[PDB]
Amino acid sequence: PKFIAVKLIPKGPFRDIPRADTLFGAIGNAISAIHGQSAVEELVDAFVGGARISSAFPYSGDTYYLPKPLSVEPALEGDEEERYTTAKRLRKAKYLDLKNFELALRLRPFTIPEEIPYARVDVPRFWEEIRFREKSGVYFLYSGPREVFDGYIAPAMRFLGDLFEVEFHEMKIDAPGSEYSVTLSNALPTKTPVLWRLLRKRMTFIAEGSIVKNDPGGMERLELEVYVYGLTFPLGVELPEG
Amino acid sequence: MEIDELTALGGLLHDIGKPVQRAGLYSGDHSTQGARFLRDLAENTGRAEYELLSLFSENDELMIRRIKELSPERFGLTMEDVLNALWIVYEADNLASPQASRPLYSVFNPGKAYPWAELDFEKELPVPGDVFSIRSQDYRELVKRLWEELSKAKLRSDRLLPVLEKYLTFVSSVTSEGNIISLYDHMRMTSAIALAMLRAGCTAEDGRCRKEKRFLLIEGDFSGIQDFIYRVSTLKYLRARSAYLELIGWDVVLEILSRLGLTRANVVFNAGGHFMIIAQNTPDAVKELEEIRAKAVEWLYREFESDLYLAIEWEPVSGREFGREGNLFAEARKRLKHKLTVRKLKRFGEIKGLFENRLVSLGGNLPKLLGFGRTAKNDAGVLVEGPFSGFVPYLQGGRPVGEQILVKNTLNPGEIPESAQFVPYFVADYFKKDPKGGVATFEELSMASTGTRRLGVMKGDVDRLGEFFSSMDSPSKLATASRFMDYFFKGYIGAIIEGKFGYIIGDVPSLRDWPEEPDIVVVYAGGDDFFIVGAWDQIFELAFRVRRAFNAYTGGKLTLSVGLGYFDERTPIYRMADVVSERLDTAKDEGRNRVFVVGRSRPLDGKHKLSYEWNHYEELWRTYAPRIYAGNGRLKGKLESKKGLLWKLLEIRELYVRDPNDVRWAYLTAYLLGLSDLFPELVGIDTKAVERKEPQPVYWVDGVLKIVLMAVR
Ligand code: NI
Repeated sequence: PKFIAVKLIPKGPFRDIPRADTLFGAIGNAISAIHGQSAVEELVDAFVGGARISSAFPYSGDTYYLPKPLSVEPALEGDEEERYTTAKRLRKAKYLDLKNFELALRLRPFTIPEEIPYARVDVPRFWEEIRFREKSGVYFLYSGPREVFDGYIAPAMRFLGDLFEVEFHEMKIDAPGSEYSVTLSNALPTKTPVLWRLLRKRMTFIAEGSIVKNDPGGMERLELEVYVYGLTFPLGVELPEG
Repeated sequence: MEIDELTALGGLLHDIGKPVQRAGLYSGDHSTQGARFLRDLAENTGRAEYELLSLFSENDELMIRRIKELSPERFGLTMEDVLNALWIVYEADNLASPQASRPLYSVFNPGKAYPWAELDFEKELPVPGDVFSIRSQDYRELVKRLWEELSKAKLRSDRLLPVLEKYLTFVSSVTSEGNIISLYDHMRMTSAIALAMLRAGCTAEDGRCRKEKRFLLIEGDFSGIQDFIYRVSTLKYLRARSAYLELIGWDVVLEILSRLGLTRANVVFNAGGHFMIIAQNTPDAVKELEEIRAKAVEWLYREFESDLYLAIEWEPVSGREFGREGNLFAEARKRLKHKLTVRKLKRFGEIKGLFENRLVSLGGNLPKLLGFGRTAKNDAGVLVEGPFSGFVPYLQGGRPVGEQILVKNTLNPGEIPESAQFVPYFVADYFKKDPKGGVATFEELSMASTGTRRLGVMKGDVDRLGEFFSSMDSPSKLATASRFMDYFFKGYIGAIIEGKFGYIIGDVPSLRDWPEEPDIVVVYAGGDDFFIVGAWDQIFELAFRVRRAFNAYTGGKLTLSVGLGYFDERTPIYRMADVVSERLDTAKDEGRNRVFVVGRSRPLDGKHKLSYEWNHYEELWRTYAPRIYAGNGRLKGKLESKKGLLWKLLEIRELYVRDPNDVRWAYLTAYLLGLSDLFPELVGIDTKAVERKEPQPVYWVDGVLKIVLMAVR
């Protein structure tokens, strides 16, 4: 499918890589600040009604990275002392570039990014930041109607901008047709998923790169009225027999 | 007696005829000579049941009469029973799997072999070496200690394994050349595979229980082990979390043993949060294994959320697949591995409710206890609970409480009740004690460090160990590799830290004289994966000590990779652990067999590695350290007042990092020390390195210089 990728060109160093649940959380707080609830209720209804945002991922120049789909982990074997080493470095790999990502979906042979454009420095006094290489920031994707991006997300991202700046482009991902899909957002599942890594936050999310069979995800409303983004960002993925 | 306990002891002594043949006591084949040993022994102390196990060394005419001769009624067994017990234990000896002097050939290096000595972690480090023909005198002194122990052993599997292990561990199961299997391992693996066929129901088969899938390979792996030990909120707490993950492990292993009617012999290995079990393929077993898996996952979810998991998968297996044809064993472990990697990708899938001070006293009471009792959960003095049973600490004066008694760091049952199942467990628990009886803390360890007060943190790993374990043909091979592997960490690391094996280790990089009570604290060692902390210079030295001994202990045929870090005493653990973990898998990534020694500037041309090949670093410390470092925190008298040079070199080397092809660095060094006769090796342009596209000698100096400078502040 083809997507609008909100690139965050970073005017200074970040504190985290923001997954979709906190991106949505900031987009909501910004809309609340600019417009108020009337829009936030329609921002939610737009998402429930079909629209989606992915987690945040690293980019570098014209190289967009994506989460390695966990579907490749059990299919790796599909030399002795060459199979051991690489197959562990594929199991360790968190991100792939778009070329290898599109190959990973079709369980074809694919390689790993040797260099990653971010670095977790933990400065002592302590916390940590994330230092971006040159023309290297973070992006996230948005699928859904244009009227709602021009309307709600783009103004909220601009407004959030005023630690970074915002440009965006079209972006195609060739994903095979399949009953199974990879979320590019951390999700709150409704069925029990296929393959996954749990993610603790207090909510148990399914991690970016987990595998689902027609799980839309879902949003959860609670009183502390704040909505928590747990929707899937599904892309067609092929599975091995297992 | 019952048919269950009899077959277990059956398989366990089938081949106790081998130690007595080679001693030359009763001058028959080991089959005959092993029967005369037990029937002999039964008569003495007058324990009738040994004369019943004697049949296991030996058209079945005489056998039925030699069994009829013995009252099967006197014990509680049928005759037609004991005939299966013999054929089962006969077949298992095939499934497990020449001169009367050939020693045990090391699993690590089948070209080397062990000197006949008995297992003792205190005494000496086993080193595969030169083949020495074993005397028949030595076997006779062994068999006499064997004799005296089995005299007092309470004839359950639990008391018998510890003496068979003590004595027959460094003994060739078969005396051909390049024979890898230890006797004790081949004994226990038959005692396992035999008992497996019994519970599998099958009988009077002479290939039903051989070409039919009547076995289960069980494997449990913990996932999130580091997420569960590290990532806290102090040192006392951290070891307390390590210890506790050990107990949870046993509690699930012991439960699986208990509820399938198996024995500790069926535990192929259990260390590093990994256990394997051989068992039956009955539908009751698979039911019981899903129950145990289910109840254990939940208990892990309620108590720790998703932090720590337990992936228990098993595979059905035929006798064929217990060894070689056309490899079928390592192939069938490979399909179980697969099943695990999928389950670890399905964390707490076994919980459909998912998608909708004791340990402080376990770190303070630590230095007075012998083990723990495994009672019910609701029981007095229960300190901590696992997913099945409560663990009551067992103090020196105290009385052991429970169905199983886990005893730490002995094979000698000692003063516990006859009716207590005996479960020995070992653990590398070395720690510096404070002036207060409690273990040393991160500031205490950081303060005893030579020069700069930093805390050394070292994280290690055995290289391509999954490959090695996957190379073993048979259960008995796998049993020996795993047992010996685990014993290096759980047994010998305690010693290496104390200073033992000084000869076998020898000259290593060091900054002070080794202390009598070293400022080191093991956090979690055991099979493959170890994590040690202490005074930074003591941790720096320990790193090479452990690597040498391990090189000795192995054929020089297995390698470590170690990640080292020196941090401020007030650094949070998860951050320290996070760094060395990163430095460690840098070491693994730049080829293997390397140590990450210090932080290092480098050109990013894809030609300069941060880690050192061990011998490369060891060769470098030899060359450069004596020229500049006096020892015990002082600098060579000559440089004392010329110390500024060492920084100016580090400054020089940095101008090489900026451009590795520019020659300017060799210009500069020559003026810098022009005494001149120090560092000849860096003033020149190495053209060997230009050919081999290798770095210039200057690129490596920092890994020695920066350490020396850390020790002289
Ligand atoms: Ni035999």
